Amino acid sequence: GVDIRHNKDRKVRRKEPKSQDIYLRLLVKLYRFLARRTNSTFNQVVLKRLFMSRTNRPPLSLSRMIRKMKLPGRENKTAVVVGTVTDDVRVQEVPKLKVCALRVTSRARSRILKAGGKILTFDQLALDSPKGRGTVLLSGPRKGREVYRHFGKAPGTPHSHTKPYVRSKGRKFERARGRRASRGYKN
Amino acid sequence: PSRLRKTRKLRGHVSHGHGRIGKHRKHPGGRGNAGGMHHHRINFDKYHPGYFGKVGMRHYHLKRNQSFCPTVNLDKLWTLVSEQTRVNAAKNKTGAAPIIDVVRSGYYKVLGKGKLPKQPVIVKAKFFSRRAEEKIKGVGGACVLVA
Amino acid sequence: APSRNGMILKPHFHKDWQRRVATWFNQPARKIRRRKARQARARRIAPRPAAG
Amino acid sequence: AKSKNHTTHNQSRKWHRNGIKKPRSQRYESLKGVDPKFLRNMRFAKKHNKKGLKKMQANNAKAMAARAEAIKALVVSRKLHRLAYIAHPKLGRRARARIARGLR
Amino acid sequence: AALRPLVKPKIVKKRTKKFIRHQSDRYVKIKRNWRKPRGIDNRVRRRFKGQILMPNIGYGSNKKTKHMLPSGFRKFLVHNVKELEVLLMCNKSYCAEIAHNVSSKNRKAIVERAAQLAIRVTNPNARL
RNA sequence: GCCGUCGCUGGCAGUCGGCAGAGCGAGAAAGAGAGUGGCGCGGACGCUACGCCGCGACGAGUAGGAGGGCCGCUGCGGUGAGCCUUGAAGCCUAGGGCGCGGGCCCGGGUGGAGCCGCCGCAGGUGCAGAUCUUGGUGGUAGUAGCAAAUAUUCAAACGAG
RNA sequence: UGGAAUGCGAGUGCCUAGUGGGCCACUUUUGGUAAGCAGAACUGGCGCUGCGGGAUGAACCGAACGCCGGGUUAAGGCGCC
Ligand SMILES: [Mg+2]
Ligand SMILES: [Mg+2]
Ligand SMILES: [Mg+2]
Ligand SMILES: [Mg+2]
Ligand SMILES: [Mg+2]
Ligand SMILES: [Mg+2]
Ligand SMILES: [Mg+2]
Ligand SMILES: [Mg+2]
Ligand SMILES: [Mg+2]
Ligand SMILES: [Mg+2]
Ligand SMILES: [Mg+2]
Ligand SMILES: [Mg+2]
Ligand SMILES: [Mg+2]
Ligand SMILES: [Mg+2]
Ligand SMILES: [Mg+2]
Ligand SMILES: [Mg+2]
Ligand SMILES: [Mg+2]
Ligand SMILES: [Mg+2]
Ligand SMILES: [Mg+2]
Ligand SMILES: [Mg+2]
Ligand SMILES: [Mg+2]
Ligand SMILES: [Mg+2]
Ligand SMILES: [Mg+2]
Ligand SMILES: [Mg+2]
Ligand SMILES: [Mg+2]
Ligand SMILES: [Mg+2]
Repeated sequence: GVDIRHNKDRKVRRKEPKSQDIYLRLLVKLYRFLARRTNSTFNQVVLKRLFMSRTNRPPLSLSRMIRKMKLPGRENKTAVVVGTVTDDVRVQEVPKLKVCALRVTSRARSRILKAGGKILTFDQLALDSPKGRGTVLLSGPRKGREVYRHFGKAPGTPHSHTKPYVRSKGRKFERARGRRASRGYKN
Repeated sequence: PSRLRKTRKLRGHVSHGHGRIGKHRKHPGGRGNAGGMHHHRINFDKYHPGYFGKVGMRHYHLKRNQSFCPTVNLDKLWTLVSEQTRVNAAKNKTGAAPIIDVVRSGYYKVLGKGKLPKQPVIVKAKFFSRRAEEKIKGVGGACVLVA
Repeated sequence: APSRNGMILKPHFHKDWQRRVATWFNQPARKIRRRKARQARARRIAPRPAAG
Repeated sequence: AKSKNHTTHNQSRKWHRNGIKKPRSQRYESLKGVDPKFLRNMRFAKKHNKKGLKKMQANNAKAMAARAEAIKALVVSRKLHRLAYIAHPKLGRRARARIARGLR
Repeated sequence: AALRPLVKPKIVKKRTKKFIRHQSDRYVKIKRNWRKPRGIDNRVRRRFKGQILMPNIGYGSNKKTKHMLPSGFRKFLVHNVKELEVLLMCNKSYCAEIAHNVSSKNRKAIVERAAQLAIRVTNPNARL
């Protein structure tokens, strides 16, 4: 007998996409090869994000892509997101962008192209940037989901700003006892 | 579908996933929200603060149409008109400002979140926030109150 | 019994609700019946406007 | 009937399954709970930091010039050692050629 | 004089007896089909010495000789002549078994064609 | 030695062939680099990439969780130019086998009219128990027993008795 | 000169079942004449666990378990069984 624990032997991590999409799996075949046969860590990161689930691939808005592609030294670099590029109506002017994405919404496509930009697919990124050179890999906000408002210390604990689960919002819905000192206590 | 669910995997396993000791009994703890001020108090206090008690005034015969007031922030203001409306106004030299009628778009109050483009505009609305009025005035616009 | 975090729910199923379940399997049949009566009414009152 | 009352038996075994972890440490600790009067001034100190921005630029550039100026003005066995040298893929590259030339 | 396979390695079986179910010798209502004993006190489940044995992945067969017939081939059920021709290019590793519900008339053709293609048939002499 | 699990988030798209040139496992970064001046017609296998291959460690399990089932049952959409009176289902079998197993294949017999594989869909889908339901059958067992109220016998007849 | 040794990849988040009768031993220890009694601390067990030894045995001693061949052992043994 060997003195060892086995509860952590199996690592919980995706080796492939749960999706049965045949176009996504053709891109995984592509980047499985590039990640294996090139020393480029960029390929490994993209291969990993192709396995990732829907909530681990948040959409990247147009306004946020412009901000991150406007930092100094990022001129003529292709912005890359393994996800969806959504349009942002709060933007007034779109610059000339070169972007690679899994999906670009219909209105984001017109605005990027109308500014003189180029929209790639990941099979076109490989031919243009086999090792990922001259790229800017970008991610959407992962905690930008309604669930993360409900996580943390339970709402009924001191200095807990977690959001409760209420069927309705209003004066009659979880506001008397425990939420104001006038009714029992507050914390 | 039933073929993908636990029951098919729990065939032959005596207790069916509920244990040999505690068993699956009918209603231990009570039905529904029983015990909220009692044997279930920690769960309610921990996760539903405010649940018990009363706060604030009653209102009989509430009519939610009377308080109808959709709001729009300034950062979405120019989406209510066409794209050519903004560019034509931006490039024109006479200085004419376009009229944006938020009530026609279905909004009543205008709110101040956001920054406007450097472009005069005339905004019609039932209500304005203080900061919305100043931001509209900072670009050379004018606020118009409708009823 | 409540279990960890969740919503407090009050389903209104404390009466004999199964004695008063209204299904909608006759919905296509109603749509055909109402349509067949609009047409038969339009023919009857023609050339007066079918809408009314 | 009567039952057992209390025990901590088996409890340290449970606590150590996922380890008794020490509290997490971050380089910046929150200012919660510090003296309100002290904190009020620390916010006033931070608020007006930009007043002396130009002086810092002047002093920093002055210091850099002086710092650069001074710097610019300022600036086992013989057999086993020989063999370890020859076996070195780079250093012994020419020593190895001499043996090969000698051998032929 | 029968067709021979490309190789005939020794077939090693870890176990040749069947795993008979617990207490299935004592009752007729208990069939010998294996059922994993799950009673609390069950001494077979606890692997007491001298008791009925339990199947576990350790008894698994060598992958190289798994599903291999004693002749060295591997069977493949066929229902007609057309299904038989899939074994044209693997006639040295896979033999043909004709399904039970193929009439005596059709067995003659499947057996006749298999001989032409050098495919071995496990049950060629049936329904004559 | 073999089986599986886990790890290396390991290797393989280079099957780059006569429009040829076979290598990149080796102690120690980065090119089997490119140029400018001083006869035969030949060469195994592979790669369902959800595939295939290598190396190392590991393997107890109630309650309980999860995965994988080319495990099994009934029906529905597709498909198998599927099977079948030259014999379906079902059933039986000291016949031959396969799989760790759930199970399955084939042979022989009986049977007499329908049935199955594969990709998907669906579920009233898997029994040893519940003093479980209904039906059937045992040992007990040719056993307990055919004992309350006094009682029968002779001859003949019919009749197979 | 990543400022003791040694070993080891870590951090983090959601959802979550069963459990919430325990019992035993070395040592410490309360009540009790004591109890295979009742009640605590520490660690380890049995419970959930087979296997060699203690003839037999939940807990003792050795040792923890995929299916095998060879070798060698532990605790225990070597008149015969
Ligand atoms: Mg082991
Ligand atoms: Mg384990
Ligand atoms: Mg685990
Ligand atoms: Mg279990
Ligand atoms: Mg359960
Ligand atoms: Mg039970
Ligand atoms: Mg319970
Ligand atoms: Mg209990
Ligand atoms: Mg229940
Ligand atoms: Mg519960
Ligand atoms: Mg207790
Ligand atoms: Mg037990
Ligand atoms: Mg195990
Ligand atoms: Mg028999
Ligand atoms: Mg008939
Ligand atoms: Mg049904
Ligand atoms: Mg049954
Ligand atoms: Mg039964
Ligand atoms: Mg008698
Ligand atoms: Mg005690
Ligand atoms: Mg128990
Ligand atoms: Mg344990
Ligand atoms: Mg043990
Ligand atoms: Mg003894
Ligand atoms: Mg041995
Ligand atoms: Mg002895």
